[PDB]
Amino acid sequence: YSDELRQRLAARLEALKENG
Repeated sequence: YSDELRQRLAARLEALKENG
């Protein structure tokens, strides 16, 4: 079971704030 996918979902959001 890979609970890494969801970490990728949130990670992009964080970079959106820094780069927005």
